Amino acid sequence: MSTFGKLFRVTTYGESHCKSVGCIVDGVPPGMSLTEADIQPQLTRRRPDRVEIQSGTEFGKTLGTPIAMMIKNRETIGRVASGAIAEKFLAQNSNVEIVAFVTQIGEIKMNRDSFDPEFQHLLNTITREKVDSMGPIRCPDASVAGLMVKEIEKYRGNKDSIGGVVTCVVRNLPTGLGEPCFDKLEAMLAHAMLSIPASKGFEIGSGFQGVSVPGSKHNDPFYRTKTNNSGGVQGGISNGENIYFSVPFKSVRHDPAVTPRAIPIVEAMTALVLADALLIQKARDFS
Amino acid sequence: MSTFGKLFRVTTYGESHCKSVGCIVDGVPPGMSLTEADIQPQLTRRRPDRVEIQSGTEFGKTLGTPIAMMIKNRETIGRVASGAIAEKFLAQNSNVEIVAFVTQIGEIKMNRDSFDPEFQHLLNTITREKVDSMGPIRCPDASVAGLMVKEIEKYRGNKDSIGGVVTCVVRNLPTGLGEPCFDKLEAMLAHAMLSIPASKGFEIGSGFQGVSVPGSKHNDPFYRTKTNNSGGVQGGISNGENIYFSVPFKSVRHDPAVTPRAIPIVEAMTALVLADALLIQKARDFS
Amino acid sequence: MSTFGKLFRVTTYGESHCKSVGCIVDGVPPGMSLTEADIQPQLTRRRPDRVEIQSGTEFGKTLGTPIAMMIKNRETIGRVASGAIAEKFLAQNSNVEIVAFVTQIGEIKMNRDSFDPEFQHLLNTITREKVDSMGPIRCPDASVAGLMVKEIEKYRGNKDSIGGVVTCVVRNLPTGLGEPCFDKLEAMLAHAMLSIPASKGFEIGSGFQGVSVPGSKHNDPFYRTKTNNSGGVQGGISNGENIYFSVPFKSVRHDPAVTPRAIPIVEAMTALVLADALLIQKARDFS
Amino acid sequence: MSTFGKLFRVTTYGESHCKSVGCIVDGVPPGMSLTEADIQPQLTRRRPDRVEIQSGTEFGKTLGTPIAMMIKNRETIGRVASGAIAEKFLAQNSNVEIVAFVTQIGEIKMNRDSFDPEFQHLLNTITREKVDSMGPIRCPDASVAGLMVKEIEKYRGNKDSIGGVVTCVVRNLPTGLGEPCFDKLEAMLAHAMLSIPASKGFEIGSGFQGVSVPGSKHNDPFYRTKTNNSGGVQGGISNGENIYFSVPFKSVRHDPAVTPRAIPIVEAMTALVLADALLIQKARDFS
Repeated sequence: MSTFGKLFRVTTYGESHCKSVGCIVDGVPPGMSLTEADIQPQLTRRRPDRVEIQSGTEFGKTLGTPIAMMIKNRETIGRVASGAIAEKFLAQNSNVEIVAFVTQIGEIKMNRDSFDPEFQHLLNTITREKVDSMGPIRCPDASVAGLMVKEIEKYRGNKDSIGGVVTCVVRNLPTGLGEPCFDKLEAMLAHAMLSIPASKGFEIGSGFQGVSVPGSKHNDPFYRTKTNNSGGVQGGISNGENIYFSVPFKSVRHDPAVTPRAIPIVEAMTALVLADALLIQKARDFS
Repeated sequence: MSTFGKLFRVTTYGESHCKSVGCIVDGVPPGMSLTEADIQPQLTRRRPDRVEIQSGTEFGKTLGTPIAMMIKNRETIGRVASGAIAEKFLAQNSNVEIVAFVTQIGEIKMNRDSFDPEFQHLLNTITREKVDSMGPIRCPDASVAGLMVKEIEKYRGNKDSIGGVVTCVVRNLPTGLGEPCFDKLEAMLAHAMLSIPASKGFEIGSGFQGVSVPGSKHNDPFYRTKTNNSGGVQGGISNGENIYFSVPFKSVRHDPAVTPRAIPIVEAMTALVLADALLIQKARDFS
Repeated sequence: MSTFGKLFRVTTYGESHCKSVGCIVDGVPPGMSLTEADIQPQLTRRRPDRVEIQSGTEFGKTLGTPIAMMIKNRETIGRVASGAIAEKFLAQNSNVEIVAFVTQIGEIKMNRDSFDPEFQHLLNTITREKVDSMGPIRCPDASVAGLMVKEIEKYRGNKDSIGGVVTCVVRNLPTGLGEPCFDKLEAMLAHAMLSIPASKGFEIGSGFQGVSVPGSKHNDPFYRTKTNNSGGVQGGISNGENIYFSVPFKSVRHDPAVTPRAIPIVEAMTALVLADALLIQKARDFS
Repeated sequence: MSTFGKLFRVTTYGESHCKSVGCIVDGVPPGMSLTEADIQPQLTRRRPDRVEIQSGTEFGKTLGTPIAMMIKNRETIGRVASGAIAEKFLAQNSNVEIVAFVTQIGEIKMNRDSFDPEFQHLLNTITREKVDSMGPIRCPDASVAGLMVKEIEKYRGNKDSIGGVVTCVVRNLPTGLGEPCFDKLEAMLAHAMLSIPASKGFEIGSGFQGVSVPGSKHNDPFYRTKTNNSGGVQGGISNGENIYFSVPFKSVRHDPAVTPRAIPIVEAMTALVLADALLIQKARDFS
């Protein structure tokens, strides 16, 4: 249905032609600074439309009760709005960084080979500000960014559309997140990503491409130190390495800016998943 | 944790070195024929080890209470065991057919282009019996099956391992299955598949490869009638077309038969997902 | 947290001093007539304050998507609002009748002995309209109603308050509702009732008072046909007899109209529980 | 269904005439000492029948994986077994004490008035060992215990049965447990207690009897310091005062030792609820 999460929960609402769209976020801890200004930046980024908090805060801080947010005039705004709260909760209680970006438009692919030190260096350093500095295409590889824009213009000229891939990295994630055997972190992430409109998949770490590479190269300490081929999970829980994953989107009514526009949704869904996982993990760290 | 499902539920248990492994299946309807013989075939297929029902049946039929199954001496047997029940429930109350098979070992790829009429014809006709007739490699494409076996033998010679992709088709699925906006059928499937040990991904329909193909070709009525490019879902619910999806597996302790051995787990997880979805859909078909 | 239900779900929001209060109702079937006028009657009854539907309907009918409702300026309105939807869903798909009423204020008790044919006759015939015809006290027993009003006035004179008991009957409930062993119908009802502010308990059927009566009298076919002593449940599922139960409320800031004002909340919570149970039961009636 | 709990979870199985009965307990923290000897005492107490741990431990300690327990030859053993784990988890991580006892058999009532200093003193001091020292009747009030035994013998002579009330106290509970607005601690407890076979109710603190007492006496600081009239909850969360509640049981096949035999089930259900609540509360204490 339209509730997501176990302890950090969002319930959404809203169709195209209705009075409002929004969500209710439940399980946010009391005492955290939160106003509309913490939420608008990511909502503005949905174009490479306002938001008022109805409840759950007082004098700029959260009460620990349900936080309803509404925007006047299905729709993914509630996801992005709720993810902005998750993101702040994670920034404070961890310095987690979540950055998504375009790695494919149509036939044009950024190299994102998990064994490639340059790709790894990009995962280590990329930031939202850098992603946005590229223009609306939001691909931080200048050897292909302009070819992607041209692909988009080829299809726009033909009154056609084409899909792409969004890749996301998460840094500074604590160890132990995820809940085997069925709610392993990668499974919670996949569930999240496949729910996004026009998503057709999910892969983590070495993914589909690493099927071509022998196990020895995935695991050996040198290949020149070993890369992050797991995408930050072992046995279904975070190992403190970077999480990275990719999601393909379909274009089709035509787009064809589906892919760059999907960055904040991917980021939001990631934050919701990681905020839930962090709460669940603190439940049993105590115990 | 180790419970999967909402209305058709399985809770599993078991490590490598413990007294037994098993599961409890909850939400099976009363009155269905079920004995150990309905469960053994798929468990035997885990090699290209017994099982006794502890509860939930009487005189060969289900009571509607929890069905505990145990096998003396984490482990995925409980998944396969519970999936055999799901599969029978779906066969009776639908004629659903679920068939998984190998489409990649290492560098060797079966063509599985969603726009290719031959691939579509294979999705329409493939059966378990045909999959198993190929040998342990379980790839029903003789142009590549023997090259896959040779890839496996190359890596076995090197005391190495290598991964692969399992592709799964579901036929005769009723319309309306899946629960938007967050428990869309493809999201329930992805969650299921990413929980399988050594899984690194999930894609449905046109997937990652269809990112290279314009929207016009995905959607036009002719390309020669339109193929199943969605993989059987629209707006997150089944449309009565074939469901098909693929999952990549890592090899690494080395294998390298991880991929063909994963077929029954993929089938089992698929059946659990579809049995749950079918129950949830009947809840509101009534209403 | 602030979500209630499994398949018929409500998530609520709202504190005393916030911009609005409301809820999101998820799992309502498509095609049912619903506008604000179906919701106002029960909300008006919270005094022995408006409501606008934000989403989930079109041209007076439900879409099957989340129905957000909001009232400008914790709070129990969202419960009552969502329960009005549940109630309509149950009236249509069953002719279920839910009627709550006051049976105790302070020291003044209406006789509600399960073995008493008059009490049983009242359970069989009582209606909301009859309950409200009594005045704000909402106790349909004139031998005690006026003594209850006088009790209230005694305590109001003393700038004090006092509690009471609300009793609720449900008629025409289909058989098979409830989900043993842990979500038995009486357990779902108890969970619901103990969540209401100022509730201190829950009892069904013969309850606390029937502890004094031997088993033979509970079960014998004559005592003059056997009464409904179970309160409509056997083995945790509805048996098609009347459901009846009682809830005590505390008075304390003072009231002392807590008890009569709680009638619509009790009715609403009952409807939410029974609408969920009915959906879950149809899930496996099919199967 | 037959799963109970959110983070501390038990799934049970077993009918009268099946191969075994048992449960799977999920969410127990790793590193805790646990063997069969921690579980047998409470199971023996089910008579005023063995148990083997199948999984989840190694070298006498918990692994953090699912703990399956089985007893060869519905049934409530799995509840009691799982509750023994919950109880140990709570004893270690809190010094919580849970003590249940008989307060009514048939017409014979122990005084349990919340305003009565003697009742309060008993809640403060009662222990299991003291409860069991009374004989199988398990009522620690000698002014009525022998009258209760005689009531039981009156009905046993008549080949009849009669019910009773079990009262339970919890001491040293940390503050903040429970999850408003719908999973308030008293609602989680009520849900738990109404699921026990033959349970017909639940009341906490002043309960049904305190409906007769004005609000001033419930709340005033002196009445001689104020008693615990809330039963240890305010706004649906624990306030660090003693929790106490009572549950009525029906006798009917006849018993009539249903009531004293129900003590360990009540204790077990209490422990499961409080272990879950404690985990959920630690989730957001962190945050």
